[PDB]
Amino acid sequence: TAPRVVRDRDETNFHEMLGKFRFDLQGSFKENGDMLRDSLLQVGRDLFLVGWVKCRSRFATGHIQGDVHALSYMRRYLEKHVDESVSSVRFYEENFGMPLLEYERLSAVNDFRAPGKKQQH
Amino acid sequence: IQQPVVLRVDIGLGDREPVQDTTAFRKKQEQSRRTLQAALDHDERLARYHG
Amino acid sequence: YITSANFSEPVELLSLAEDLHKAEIYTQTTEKLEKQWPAAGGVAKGIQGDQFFDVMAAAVREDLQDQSRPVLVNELTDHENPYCMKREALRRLVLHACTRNC
Amino acid sequence: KKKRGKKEKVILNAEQVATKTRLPPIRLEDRITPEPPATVARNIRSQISRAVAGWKTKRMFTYRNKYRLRRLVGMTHDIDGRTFVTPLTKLQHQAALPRSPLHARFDFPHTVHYDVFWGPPQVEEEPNKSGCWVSFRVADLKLSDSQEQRLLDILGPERYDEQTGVVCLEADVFPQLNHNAAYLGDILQQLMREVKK
Amino acid sequence: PEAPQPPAGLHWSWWELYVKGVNPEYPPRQRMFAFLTAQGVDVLEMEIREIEDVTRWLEMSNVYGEKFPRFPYDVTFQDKIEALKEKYPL
Amino acid sequence: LNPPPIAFPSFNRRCQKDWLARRAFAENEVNGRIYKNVYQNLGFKGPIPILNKVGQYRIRMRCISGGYSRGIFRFTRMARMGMLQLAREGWLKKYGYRPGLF
Amino acid sequence: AFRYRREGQFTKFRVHFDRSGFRPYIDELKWEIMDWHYKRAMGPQMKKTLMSYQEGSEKLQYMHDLIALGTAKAKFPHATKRFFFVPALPVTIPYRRSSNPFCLLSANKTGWLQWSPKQRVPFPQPLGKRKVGGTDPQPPVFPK
RNA sequence: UAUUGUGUUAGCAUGGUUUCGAGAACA
Repeated sequence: TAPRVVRDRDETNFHEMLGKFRFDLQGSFKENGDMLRDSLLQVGRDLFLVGWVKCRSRFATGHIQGDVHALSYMRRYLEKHVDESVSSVRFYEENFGMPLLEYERLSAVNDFRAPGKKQQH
Repeated sequence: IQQPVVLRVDIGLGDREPVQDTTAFRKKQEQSRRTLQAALDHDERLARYHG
Repeated sequence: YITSANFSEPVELLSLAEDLHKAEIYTQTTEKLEKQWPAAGGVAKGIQGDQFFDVMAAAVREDLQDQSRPVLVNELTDHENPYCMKREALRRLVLHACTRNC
Repeated sequence: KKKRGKKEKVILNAEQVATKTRLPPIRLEDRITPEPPATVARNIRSQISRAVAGWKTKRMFTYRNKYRLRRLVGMTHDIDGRTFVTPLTKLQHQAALPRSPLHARFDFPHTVHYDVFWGPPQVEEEPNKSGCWVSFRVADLKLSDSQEQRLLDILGPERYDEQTGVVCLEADVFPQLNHNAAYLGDILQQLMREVKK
Repeated sequence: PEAPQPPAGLHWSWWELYVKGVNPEYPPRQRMFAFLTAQGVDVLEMEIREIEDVTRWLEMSNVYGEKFPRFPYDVTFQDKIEALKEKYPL
Repeated sequence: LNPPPIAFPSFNRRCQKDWLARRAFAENEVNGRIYKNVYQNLGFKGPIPILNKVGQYRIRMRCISGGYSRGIFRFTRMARMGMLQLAREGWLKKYGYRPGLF
Repeated sequence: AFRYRREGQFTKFRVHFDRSGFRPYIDELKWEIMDWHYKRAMGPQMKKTLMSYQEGSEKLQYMHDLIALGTAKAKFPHATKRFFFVPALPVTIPYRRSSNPFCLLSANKTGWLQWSPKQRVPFPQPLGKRKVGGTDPQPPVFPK
């Protein structure tokens, strides 16, 4: 687990680093956010996403991790290239350069609560 | 200072009619085989590399 | 890298002058030969006629192309189709150091 | 706990002399070789004599009755060296072949169709890729009234379409494409020889 | 060290290496090549399934000794050698 | 821990015995038709004891990544666990396998 | 009535395996899965042996050319590189010599193919946290 | 184109993969 202090430069290692994404969406969505979740999953597979994501009617956040260069494209896609209406984009934290990764597969957390408890809640 | 090859010889042509499979070619093969065995005799980090 | 035949620099030198540079020479030679050695008509019609001056001219072109086929160093398949030789030449160079992501 | 209690070798008496001295009986592993023609005939003679000895079954007499039926209608090889000519070889001898590409063999339109498989290098060959058939229209082919009827009778109504009026002849009795293709061209010429009579 | 491979057309033939037993390094096959070659049989043009079948008998009759040539239908080991020779003359 | 290496099955005496009968039947397949032809011509029905040990029906389905002789299909040639491991390792995608549909 | 959504229903439950356009897939995978392990175990090993003796590696190749062709066609002076050895492995898949001019292996005149020293897109991509079988030489250990 | 033993005590209370039975997923 050698840090970037060993010899990363602009020759060949400039595109050999990992990190975490930074995004926090907020605003109303069509139906219950089904369109946004489906669109994000298809694009995420092409970029070989590892982290997870959360989608809902209003709340939309998550933690996405991957390559330093791969995540750069997603920043522009999820800021202007949005078919739905977006109010504003927030940020929580970011970090570039880290040995190995935490997650292994891309998945979206969905509300699988039973319908019986929905009325009580 | 830096050019390894003076020029190119890319000319469209076939080849000669005779085949290099005469008795002279076969006889020369035995001579080129003795040097291989003689070199392998002087064992220097080469005997195991080939075998 | 004690030896001079295994460094990163020499590998690139032989990957351009023998893979792409040699492929272009064969490509132009094949096209040039067809211009100076035409046929009576369509290639399909020439086989159904069994006429002279067509079987002879075609045979000469086959030997000329075979003798004008450079031997690739990096590639050992030794493809005979000029279209495939150029297509595969770029794939080897692109996969060496061209890409920057998965 | 179980399936572990061993037993001593009780086979030690001097009376058991004929043991561990010869190879065991024929094993299934040695059956790879084929049976010679001398042994196959021997079993037929041994079994035929046992059945007639009195070993009869309820389902044995019924089989004989069916065989006797084919004798009356005349579908048996029963007669109250030879060197014959096979039908395939006979057709080869009688065949007018063309003398070079510029000579027309047939004198009527005909279409030849065949399926050719192309793709990446497959480890195994794809079957059902050796079909060859020929089609021709009876209306275009000029023939007499008697000759026209015989053409459809030999091939039957299955190989004839009443809507358009075309006859399709399919031949596929060989695995190879080249072998099958040549076979179709031989039978086609023979058909016309008998039709015109 | 290693023998050459002068095939027809190309310059490499894996079939001759396997039958000779030089590449596989199989002692049972190496001794089999010198035996069939002396008998006068075209081993170079034999099927893959038949070469191994004959080689199995040579090793089986060697370790246990030449004392169990038994075969189904009362067949001797010499009959197979003679039969194969006719189909593969020299 | 470490899922099995699906390319090389473990040892199994029963599994090897099934393949042994296949070779015996193939060589004796010609003799099987001769026995039926002689009886048909003579018009007599009789048994063929020699076909018991070299019969086609002696062989049955078996699992290649296994050794059980039940629960094997002609399409997959694998047991319940054999297909699950093969499909979950990412090997059937190239062969048109979409698990999305039920 | 959904026509496109119900496509292929007829040839799913009312068709025989031998009377359909579907081709088998087990035959191809038989020779494909086995070859993957061969290149993995023998891949690094072949490269290690080639790089074991850095200098004096071209002497053996130069002498060999004097016996096959006699005259060294690729001869060059001392101030020029001879060649670069590429670690290659033999072909084990019994491919058929098809007549496809656009094929990548039909025109193969040798029994050796190049091996990629580095790959960024592993073919055996897992669908989860499961690992690839036969990729753990060292035995495991338990806390005990 | 076959080739590195054991279809045997010992899995709920130390087990890797899979799964039945009960419970949960909200700001």
